[PDB]
Amino acid sequence: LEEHYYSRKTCGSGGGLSVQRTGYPQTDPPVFKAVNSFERAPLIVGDHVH
RNA sequence: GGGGCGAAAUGGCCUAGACCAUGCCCCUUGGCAAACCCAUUCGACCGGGUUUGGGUCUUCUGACCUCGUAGUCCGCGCUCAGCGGACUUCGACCA
Repeated sequence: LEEHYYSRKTCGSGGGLSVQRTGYPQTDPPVFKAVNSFERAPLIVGDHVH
């Protein structure tokens, strides 16, 4: 989205000011590809000293 | 100098008792372990002096290496290092 004021002026008669606000949806490349993973082994043995 | 004692050795007093005389108990603190210096056979030779000695970051409070001292639950499992590991405390040149 991007707004803009197409502010035009008339010929040699009057002299008024018009804002004329308008927007336009603007494209863009995709967002990052966040990655957060983790792999490990299961579980082995209960002994502690070894 | 500083204290202690009437015990403990005896003598006065000496049912008992508490004090006395000589009379006997301690302090004159102590130790650092390293590195370097002189004159010369122009080092061998004993003796002396200087820099360090738990240690840094803000050695201010307070923490970061290390340990020492204790009390408490503790694991009978979860974590890549692994592990046996947790929390709270006081001290840290040496007798």
